[PDB]
Amino acid sequence: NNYDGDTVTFSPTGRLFQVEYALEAIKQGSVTVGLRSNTHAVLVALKRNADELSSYQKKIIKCDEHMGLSLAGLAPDARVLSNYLRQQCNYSSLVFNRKLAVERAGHLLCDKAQKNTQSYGGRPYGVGLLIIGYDKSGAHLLEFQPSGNVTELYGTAIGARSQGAKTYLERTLDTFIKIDGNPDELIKAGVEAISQSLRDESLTVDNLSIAIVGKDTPFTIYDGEAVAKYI
Amino acid sequence: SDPSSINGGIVVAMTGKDCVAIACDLRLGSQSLGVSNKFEKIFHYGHVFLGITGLATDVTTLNEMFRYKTNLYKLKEERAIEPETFTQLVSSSLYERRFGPYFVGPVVAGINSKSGKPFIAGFDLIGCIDEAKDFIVSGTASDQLFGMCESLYEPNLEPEDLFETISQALLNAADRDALSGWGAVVYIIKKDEVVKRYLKMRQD
Amino acid sequence: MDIILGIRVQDSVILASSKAVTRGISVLKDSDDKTRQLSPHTLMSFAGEAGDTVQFAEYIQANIQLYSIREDYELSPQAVSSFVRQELAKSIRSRRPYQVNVLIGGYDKKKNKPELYQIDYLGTKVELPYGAHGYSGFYTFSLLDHHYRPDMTTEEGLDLLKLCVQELEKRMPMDFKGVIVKIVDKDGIRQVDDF
Amino acid sequence: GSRRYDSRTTIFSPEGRLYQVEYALESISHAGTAIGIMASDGIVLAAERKVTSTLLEQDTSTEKLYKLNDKIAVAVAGLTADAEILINTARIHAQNYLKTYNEDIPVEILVRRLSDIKQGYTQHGGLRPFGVSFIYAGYDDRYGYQLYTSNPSGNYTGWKAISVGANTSAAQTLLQMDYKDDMKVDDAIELALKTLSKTTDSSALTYDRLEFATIRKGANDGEVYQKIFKPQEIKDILVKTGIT
Amino acid sequence: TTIVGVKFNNGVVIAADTRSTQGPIVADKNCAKLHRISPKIWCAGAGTAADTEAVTQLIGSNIELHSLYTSREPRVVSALQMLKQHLFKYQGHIGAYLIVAGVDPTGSHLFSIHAHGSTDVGYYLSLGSGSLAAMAVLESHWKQDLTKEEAIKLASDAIQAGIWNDLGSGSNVDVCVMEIGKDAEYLRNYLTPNVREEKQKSYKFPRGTTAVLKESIVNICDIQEE
Amino acid sequence: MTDRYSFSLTTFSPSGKLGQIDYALTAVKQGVTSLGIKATNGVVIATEKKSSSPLAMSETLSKVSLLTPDIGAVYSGMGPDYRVLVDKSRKVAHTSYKRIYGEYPPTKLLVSEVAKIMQEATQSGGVRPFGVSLLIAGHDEFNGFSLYQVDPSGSYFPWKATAIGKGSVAAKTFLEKRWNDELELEDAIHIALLTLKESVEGEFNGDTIELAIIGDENPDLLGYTGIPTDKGPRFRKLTSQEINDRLEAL
Amino acid sequence: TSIMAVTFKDGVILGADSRTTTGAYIANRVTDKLTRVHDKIWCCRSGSAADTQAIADIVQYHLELYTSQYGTPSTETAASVFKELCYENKDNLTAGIIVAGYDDKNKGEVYTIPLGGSVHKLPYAIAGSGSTFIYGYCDKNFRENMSKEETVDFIKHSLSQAIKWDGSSGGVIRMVVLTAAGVERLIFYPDEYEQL
Amino acid sequence: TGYDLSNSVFSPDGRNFQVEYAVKAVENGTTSIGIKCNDGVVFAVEKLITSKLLVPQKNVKIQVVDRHIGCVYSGLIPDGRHLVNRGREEAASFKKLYKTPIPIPAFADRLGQYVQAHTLYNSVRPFGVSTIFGGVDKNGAHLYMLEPSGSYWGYKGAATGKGRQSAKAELEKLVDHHPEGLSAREAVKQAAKIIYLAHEDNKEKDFELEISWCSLSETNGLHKFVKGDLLQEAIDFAQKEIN
Amino acid sequence: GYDRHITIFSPEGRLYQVEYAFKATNQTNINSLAVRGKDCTVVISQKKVPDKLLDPTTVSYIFCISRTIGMVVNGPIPDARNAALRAKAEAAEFRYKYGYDMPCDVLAKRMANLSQIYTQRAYMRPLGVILTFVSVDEELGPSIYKTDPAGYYVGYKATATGPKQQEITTNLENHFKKSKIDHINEESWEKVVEFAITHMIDALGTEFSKNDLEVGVATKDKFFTLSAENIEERLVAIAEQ
Ligand SMILES: [Cl-]
Ligand SMILES: [Mg+2]
Ligand SMILES: [Mg+2]
Ligand SMILES: [Mg+2]
Ligand SMILES: [Mg+2]
Ligand SMILES: [Mg+2]
Ligand SMILES: [Mg+2]
Repeated sequence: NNYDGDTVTFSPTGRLFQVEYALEAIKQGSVTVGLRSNTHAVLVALKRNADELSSYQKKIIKCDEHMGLSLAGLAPDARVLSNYLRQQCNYSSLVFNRKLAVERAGHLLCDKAQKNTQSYGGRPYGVGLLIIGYDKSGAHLLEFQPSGNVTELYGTAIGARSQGAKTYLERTLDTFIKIDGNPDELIKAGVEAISQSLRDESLTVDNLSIAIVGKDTPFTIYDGEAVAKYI
Repeated sequence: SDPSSINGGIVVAMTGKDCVAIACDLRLGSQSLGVSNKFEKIFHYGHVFLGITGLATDVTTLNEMFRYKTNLYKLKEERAIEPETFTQLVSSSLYERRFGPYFVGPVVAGINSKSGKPFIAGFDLIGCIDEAKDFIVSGTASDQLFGMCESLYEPNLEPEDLFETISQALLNAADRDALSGWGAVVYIIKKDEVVKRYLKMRQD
Repeated sequence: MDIILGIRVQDSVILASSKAVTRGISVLKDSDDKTRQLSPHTLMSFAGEAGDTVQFAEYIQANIQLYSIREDYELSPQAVSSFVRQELAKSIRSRRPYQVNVLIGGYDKKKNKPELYQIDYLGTKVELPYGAHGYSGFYTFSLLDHHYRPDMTTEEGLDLLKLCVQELEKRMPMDFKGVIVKIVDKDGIRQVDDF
Repeated sequence: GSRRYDSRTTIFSPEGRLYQVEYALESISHAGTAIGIMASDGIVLAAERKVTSTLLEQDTSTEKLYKLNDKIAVAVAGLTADAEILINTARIHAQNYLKTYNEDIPVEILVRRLSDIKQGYTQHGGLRPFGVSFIYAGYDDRYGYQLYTSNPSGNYTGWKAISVGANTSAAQTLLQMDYKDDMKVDDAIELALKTLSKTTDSSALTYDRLEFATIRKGANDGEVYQKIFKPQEIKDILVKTGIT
Repeated sequence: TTIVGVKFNNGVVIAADTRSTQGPIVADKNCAKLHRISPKIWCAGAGTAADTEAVTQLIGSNIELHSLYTSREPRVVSALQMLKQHLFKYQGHIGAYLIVAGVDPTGSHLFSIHAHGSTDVGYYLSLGSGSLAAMAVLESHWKQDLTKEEAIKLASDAIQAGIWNDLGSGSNVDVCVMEIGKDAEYLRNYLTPNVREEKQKSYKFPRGTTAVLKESIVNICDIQEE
Repeated sequence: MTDRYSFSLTTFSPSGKLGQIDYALTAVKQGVTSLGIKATNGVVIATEKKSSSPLAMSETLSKVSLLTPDIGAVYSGMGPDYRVLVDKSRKVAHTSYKRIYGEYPPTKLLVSEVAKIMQEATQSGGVRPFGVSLLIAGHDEFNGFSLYQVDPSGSYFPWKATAIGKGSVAAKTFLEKRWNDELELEDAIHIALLTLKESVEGEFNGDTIELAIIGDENPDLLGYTGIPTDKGPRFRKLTSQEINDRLEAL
Repeated sequence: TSIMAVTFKDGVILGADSRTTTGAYIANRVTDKLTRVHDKIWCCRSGSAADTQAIADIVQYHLELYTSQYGTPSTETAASVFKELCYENKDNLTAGIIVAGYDDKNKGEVYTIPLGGSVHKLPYAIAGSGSTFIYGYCDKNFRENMSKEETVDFIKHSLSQAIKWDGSSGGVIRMVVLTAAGVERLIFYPDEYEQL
Repeated sequence: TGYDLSNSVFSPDGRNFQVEYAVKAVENGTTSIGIKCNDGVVFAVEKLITSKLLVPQKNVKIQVVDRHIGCVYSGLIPDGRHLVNRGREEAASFKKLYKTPIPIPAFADRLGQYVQAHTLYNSVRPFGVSTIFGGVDKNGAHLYMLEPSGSYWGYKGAATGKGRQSAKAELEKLVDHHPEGLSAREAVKQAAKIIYLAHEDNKEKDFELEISWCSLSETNGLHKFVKGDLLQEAIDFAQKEIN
Repeated sequence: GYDRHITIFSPEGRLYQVEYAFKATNQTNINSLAVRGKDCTVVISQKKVPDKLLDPTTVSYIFCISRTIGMVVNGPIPDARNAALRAKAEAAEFRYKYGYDMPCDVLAKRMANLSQIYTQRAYMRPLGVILTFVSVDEELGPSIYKTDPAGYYVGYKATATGPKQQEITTNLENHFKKSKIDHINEESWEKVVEFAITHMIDALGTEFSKNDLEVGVATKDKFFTLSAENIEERLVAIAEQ
């Protein structure tokens, strides 16, 4: 109300409204689902088009051979944060001959987002990210909020109507975690999860975007007729 | 190579009874080559006179600099700068270029307008003040000038006698220096009149 | 470059400058004009290190032309020469100094007088009846000292200049490929196309 | 953050005016009147000190008329402290020019420089403008005698006769009425003092409430002399012209 | 140059010769080498003459401001610390070699300072080209518990050793005495043992001896009225 | 962090007033009375030592300050603003003058430098004006004795005599009746004490009054002997006893 | 210069000559090379006098500011501050410093910091131009847990020999004793140590 | 009014409302505690299990500084991380210059001055965390707690977050009943109990317990996380006490 | 009304942020007192440990700035420690630059100038503290110099600071009106501390245990704070006469 003019102002109840307004931009964004087993980690994203002539906005970005994310909210902010992740992954490889741990990647994103919430002039990031990756401790899935809060999860979903997919994953938890050494079945569970967040529209060939990383699987994105198999 | 002896030239200043005198040669050269016989090395800001020997570009630059500074001084102080004060200004200005100095040998001469006291001073290229009672010398024939001044000078000379002493000191010193000569000027300075005299000398 | 001469006569200034451009072993050009018009009644000739000469001359030209437009007024030769001296005096204590020597020949329209200024790369300015840079003076000054008169005509100045050039062509080891001669007077700047 | 307290000194009004410039001009309208009159053989600068005291040391005092160099002087209207900042900058510019070209700075070039500085404060920096209006009286060998004025906007113009400060509307009408092109300095001296005597908010115009100056070629042969009048000399010219 | 400093009962004394040179040529025959940092803190300088004068004026200036700021009389240790930290920063390029002496509320002090920024404490010190000649005298005659009169005698004798035996030193002896609970007394030309003898001849010329080409009056006055 | 107040805090109001300067002058008006009187052979500056508590040692609080050996200053208004201005005034006398010309600045030019500092706090980014008016008394060789007032705006005026602060209007009227151009220094001190008594409520003695003069050279205060041209400071602060002696002949 | 620091039962003792030379001229024959950076942390200085004085002054400042905030610093901490200055500015310094101190917890400790800026904790250390001549003597005669009187004799005899052979060393032998009891200064004159 | 809109502004009370509003964010956070024992300190924190999808034991809240200091906080988690990152820089530069690892009181002031600096300007926001931290140094064990204002004190026991009143009461009992002191292994057990008792204020969602400790005898003065059997033993003890 | 939010003049010529900083000074509800002996300067301050979970040894508003200078603060602890750290840095820098220990009054002036800057520069807020500096200065002897958020400072014969400063001030005023001297005529610092505590008891009308007080003592060449047992010995001597 009087305490939402900038990010540097707490409300009387201890709230940061600009951060909450940035959080709101994610809810307006298109749905994207993340889930993993012990061998693989999968991103599924519902891409959004402007109209019938337009292309479908890309949702998934590769950060390294073993790591990448899906976005929901302001796409340019995801480009900035993903670029930063690419650099940090790359710094780790060049300097230490070491693949960046997914947990450490989350810590770096948290701290970068935090600086934008405590300083005058700037603004919070207006995007949410789902980071998947396979490192020395197996498969991983993270959820990034532009408040700075990063959370390691078995499965999750962010964007509009994401609650439906999130409840499904909460039921299916014991099943999909056990899908080891079977990428196609893990993606199926992700496609079935994101389907719980659909209304009116359905998953078409240029609508759906899937990415996977695993034990002997580099981070690879599937679009177009490559995802027709899963429709 | 040595910046203080590329262009050549000399300045000498002397005190007398209720008067000062400052004099200089007129030569500017490029080592062996004589370039100008009209290069005057004495300047004045109000009633304060400044002679400058050494590298000619710096002679010109410093003259323009002290004109600049004494003009602003006058506007703010609402009075002309005095020899004692100007001497400190020259010293300060040279020392601020301690590790990139002007290659010059300045000589201040004048009479304090309030006390009427004759005043002369000399400096090294870096600002060290030599405030002698008798005489100050500078330039490529400074040794020759020291010799001439030391023997010819006597205290409390009248203006017209001082003219003869300083003139003969300059002329004969310049004639023993390859890089000095080609004409000479002598200023005779009294409290409220200044006479400038060009001397006839050998032109080789 | 090599030889640049200047002579101020009764009603004009004459600048003579060599045409040769030598890059070590070969003479690459024999028609080079070592001069720039700074203003309608002010000409500057130049000689020194390669590149620096033209870079400096054109930089000065641009600055004087800028002043001319801003004030709708031509600076006096004295004012132009003082500006040029300061630039060179600034340059000598720079990281990499301009190695350029210049002569500034101008006609002062206010005073109705020709004026010749000699300035070396150190910023050493002198106003002269006749001047030169480098070794040019060593050969020519004895002739100029002898023959020069302040009331000379332009035609007499050119004759005395020819004698100077002939002496240079006789005793100088380098072939400077003749000179381009330009005259600065009340009507402006013109080139003597036959010399 | 800090934005909350920013007055934004360099913005346009909806009408296309610069708020702070307009309000600075309002400030200047309450300052003591300063008048400049240009004649064929010289320039006159006359200015009124603001409600003085009997204990003020007048002979050492200077609030209106300042010397920029030997050829150029200014009359001030507004904040004296602001004027002195600009005056010192102008004095330096004149010296920089003299050092560079070895010739005294032409009047307009100095005026343009100071006016450009004032302009800068209205377009960038977020600082308040200088609450000062100058009358420039000067001489050079190109245009001869010249009068200029500049105000906080950074706009300057040339004049034959001009006033700044208080009652400029009344003052400018009186000058426009009695001024002629073939006028001389001694006549301009009389006009300036007569104009101040009528426009003044004081009961009577006296020597202790005035600063006065003349730029004359009335210097021995082809050269120019600045004369900042002393208290006794202002008292004499007031009697001569028949005001006291 | 010969400069010395000598501690005594109730204070300290410094002394110096009065010859400044340019190579083998004597520029000034009566140079003042005793400089004031503050009223009761004096120093003598050797080496590059401009650097010695410049560094004492700068520290002297800052010392004065420091004294005003703290409402306390300046201390010698402060002058010492400011001098050495300045000189050290410039790594000997400022060629100032100083003997610093003075009195303050802490007591009487005597230090030497070298151009690279090192400092030393002592009861007797000497610096300059005549320092070895002076130190020979100091090592021969110095004792503990010197009186004021004995210290002035010793100091000036040490300068004399430099004057006579060192070619870089000559002319006169300057002395400054800084006693506790007293004003410092600067004794300019305390000794004058080198007055030039009368010349055999007067070299005053007959008027009109010099040939003149042109005469003119120089206008030193401002632009005139009327 | 960073000073993000890069804009002026003093600005022209629609009426043409500079609010913060006027308000600074209002703060000066509330301040304790101080005055200055110029004589033929000296200048006197005086003020009341308004002790905030009797347990406080008022000798440690110097309202009258030496700026140079021949220049002194007193104020009315905010004490802390004065104290820092004195520090800056002392330093600027060295940096912009003594280190250049080898001598102390004349009174008018030091005043000009102080005025410039005060002007800048009236226009620069993120600062308020100084809440003090200064009275600066001094002597120099070519201008003789002088007395200047300096206001928060940066404006300065030379005075024969004046007063600032609490009872300045009444005090200036008192000074107008008493002042003439033939006053000796002792007469000016006498008039100063008379004028200052009117604005003082409580105790009026050498311990509650601070008074200094710019007069003859004091070789006893120089600290050294041997240089004839150096004759000592002209600024001298009167002692508690010296004031009380003149209060008996009051 | 001849300097050394020796740990013993009750703490540590620093020792030094008093000669400072400019070439072959003895500029100061009564120099104090034992300098205090804290109450019971001292150092011996060798190399450039300007450098080692500048370093010591900076260290004293750092340990004073340390003490204001965190209480009394360890001898190790003092040695670390010395090292940091010497190591990081090795290109522009000529300093060989021995650091010696007394804690109650750690007792007597000695650290030597040679030209490079390395640190070496030792039972005793020797340094300076004169130290070269007494490596043999000191190695043969040093024992751990000596008494105060034995350690004074060891240092006195050692520096006596260093002074005897090194022209750059000489004058008086200064010593500073660091124990729980406090800080004791000792001095020994030529007539005493030359006849040893 | 308007005094609470900008940081570093004194209200007419003499208060900084923006700092007090930051405390509200701390009070909104989960419960975290600290217990000073005989030869060390124990830290514990309540981790709210928002969903079944949270991977157990992965989202670690307690952070180590250097190798001997433990830090835990309640409120805005990112602000706590920012503070710990600074702490690590402070501890690194201290050890770089002075060799010895940073003492706990020294470290406490480094955080304190940094948090206090964020109450001096309107261009920054105060920290939305209260941080409980400490460890073992040369002078023994130390426990501290640091508020948004920059205020900090040494503690016998400390608590912050939504269940701080409940926790404080339990800590006060331990101080009274154990004047001679508490052992490290006892403190771990008690820490588990207190977090479980303080969970009544956050009783809607179930939680995960996380404990760490520095102890001279048990961990050689190094910070370590309580894991496996020792953690389960503390959970069992805690679960036994609530029933 | 933004003239009350930042340090600019109100129409009355007042700085409200400075005035409100003075009010923050009493937020701790602690009273401090300082007096001078012959060879010493004593400062006492109330110690209140309201929480049982607090380590009472860490609860302090007295600081050892240098070896010679001590400082007690009246105001919130974060601002107190800000001032303490700065004063320590300034005192150390002074000694390094000028070669002698920073005097108590000079430090006070320096910290007062820093405070003055916060009253003039808008981006910096004043610190909500009153700083009382104590020492036995080598030139001036026993010294008490106090600084406040206005940037004001002055020397004191004795002084008091806190909510009940006026009661303590008047009590001290009345004593020095009797004795007619600028100090406590006493040889040992122990008895000067006993005087300080006795007169605080009389002024406030409250009795003190060993944990209710905090004492700092300045002597020649060192300032030190008393332990609880040192204070207990002091309280026993007071009660026995
Ligand atoms: Cl300060
Ligand atoms: Mg010759
Ligand atoms: Mg010849
Ligand atoms: Mg030339
Ligand atoms: Mg070195
Ligand atoms: Mg030997
Ligand atoms: Mg502020």
